[PDB]
Amino acid sequence: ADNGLIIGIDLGTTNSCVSVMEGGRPVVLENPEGKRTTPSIVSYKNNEIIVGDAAKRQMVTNPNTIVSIKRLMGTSNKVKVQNADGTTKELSPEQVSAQILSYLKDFAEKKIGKKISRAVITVPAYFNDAERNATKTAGKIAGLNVERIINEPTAAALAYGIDKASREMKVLVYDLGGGTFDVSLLDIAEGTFEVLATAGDNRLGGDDWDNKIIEYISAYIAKEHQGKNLSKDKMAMQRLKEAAERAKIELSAQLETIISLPFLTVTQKGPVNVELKLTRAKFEELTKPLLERTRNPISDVIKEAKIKPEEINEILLVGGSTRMPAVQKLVESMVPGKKPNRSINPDEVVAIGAAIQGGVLRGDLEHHHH
Repeated sequence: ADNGLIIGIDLGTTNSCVSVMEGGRPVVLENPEGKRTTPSIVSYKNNEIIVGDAAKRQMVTNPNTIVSIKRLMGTSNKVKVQNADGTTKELSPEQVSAQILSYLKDFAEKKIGKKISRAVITVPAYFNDAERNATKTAGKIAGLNVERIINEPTAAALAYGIDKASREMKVLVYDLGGGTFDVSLLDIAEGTFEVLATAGDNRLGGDDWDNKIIEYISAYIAKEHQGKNLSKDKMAMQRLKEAAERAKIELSAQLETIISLPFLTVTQKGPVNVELKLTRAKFEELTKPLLERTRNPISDVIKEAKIKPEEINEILLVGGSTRMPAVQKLVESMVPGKKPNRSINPDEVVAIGAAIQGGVLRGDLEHHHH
């Protein structure tokens, strides 16, 4: 019976984001640790479910941490967590996904100062009915009336206002997430979106670029400390993953970065301190195979849609890793003449679009001009 706000949620494989319309503009809401996105990670302890940044950090000590649950959505697969009494609890992807949604909902309410019971949740364009219905159910479990499930590339196009275009547009969306890569071709006409073709690689994402930096640091460690290998040291590995992420981010702004890992372990010889330079050129060399794998899905969607690349009017970049300068160059190489758009934060653009759709569903005509 609610006529209230409809939040927009990007429930990603790797990270999630929540946005809402406020005074005729979409606003991205920060979680309680001040972050505009939240890891799509849930961990389990006795009488306690931990979501987001904290669950990620506690991975070192908690083997009952569930990552990438989106990959199982729409399946009858279960995940297992081990209770302290030695018994096993089976969880559905819906139940785990609901914990993520519940967390987003809870902090959004505290931000907005209002109870929230309505959402738009985004999904990949290739999701079938089972996968869509699983997402709806996760929403229902979290106490959300899921007003609409919309496609992630469609949400991105909504954020850029492409539905308002004066002519029919074909739009390419290049979506490089944390663990998956997706390409979509949309046709937008008379205000409605049609997915013409999709392609991708579900085992290619930003994490893979990070992993090359982890490998690079690990090679250096072995070379400088007589073959020393920390692959089994979970806290060391967590710090290397964190260091790799930071390095990658800095190399999107600068031509070099310093990886700094004081006191990474202690051997019989003494503390191990890593201080290591990585150039953008070397980072690009190490990861060129990953980047080149993004080329083939673009050619595939163009082929499938039966268009010439000149028929693509507009390109959207989605996913934080699209900030890498080498990604921009690749995409430009494949769609000559066109600017890869990332002026809306690619980490946030899908949730923003979902929030816009929420305002539309609510018939909210409040504008910043009023």
